[PDB]
Amino acid sequence: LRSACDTVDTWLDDTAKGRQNISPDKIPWSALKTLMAQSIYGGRVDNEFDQRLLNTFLERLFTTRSFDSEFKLACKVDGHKDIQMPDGIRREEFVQWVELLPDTQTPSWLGLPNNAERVLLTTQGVDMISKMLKMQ
Amino acid sequence: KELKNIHVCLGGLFVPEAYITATRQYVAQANSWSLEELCLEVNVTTSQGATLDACSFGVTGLKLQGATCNNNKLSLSNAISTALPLTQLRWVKQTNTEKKASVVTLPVYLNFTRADLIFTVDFEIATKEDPRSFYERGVAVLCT
Repeated sequence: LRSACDTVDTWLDDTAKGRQNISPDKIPWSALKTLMAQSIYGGRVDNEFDQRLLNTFLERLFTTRSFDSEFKLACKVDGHKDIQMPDGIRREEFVQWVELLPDTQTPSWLGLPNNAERVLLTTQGVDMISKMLKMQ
Repeated sequence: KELKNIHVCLGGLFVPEAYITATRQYVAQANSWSLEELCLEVNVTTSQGATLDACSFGVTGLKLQGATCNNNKLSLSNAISTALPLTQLRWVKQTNTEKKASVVTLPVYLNFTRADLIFTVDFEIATKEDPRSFYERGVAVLCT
């Protein structure tokens, strides 16, 4: 994450040469995506299908469309509702958006099927029973 | 010669990857081609015991994870594993015409741990299913 933050700052400063408002289409999306595809979060990947998955997220999230009003971070999490991109221009607006996220996270937030947590949740529930019983 | 006509459970084989290479080497030998010149076409049958072409091989026990196969057209599924009755692995001369904008390459792992890749299959998706959704949901094929 820190390396990705430095890369974002390095290339944004390179393009926006001391300016107040850089055009979204002038943001170096190719530089940011490739460096994260190959070096940052990419250097750990030793699997082509995991590499393709990493490329898929980077291609979806880092474009000029991310600055559109109706950008969609995730689609159809619960079948009907989905997560919208906040229309913020300042940091505090984004932090407010994060704090207003519901406590109803499902693996569909991650692009996974909602049944991915079924076995994992079931084991923990049995694990909680075993731990409670042991302390009795 | 009867080794070609017998259906094979890839999970049972000790080295399933070598069987994939052997079938690729078998077809290129008859047609005097190179192994790089053969691409793997996959056909899934409703029932086992179907007509086996000269350049085709029957494989049993493949399990589709996160999708269903219907008429060689994958659709996303909310089930965990879908059994593939009989998968025909057919080797054909490569024509390097790229993808088809509705084709997903699915990894075929040996078991549920997905620690060992055996080979890759190409399927055609159906409806408006985004191929990227197949990538994000971890759609794959298991040998056992």
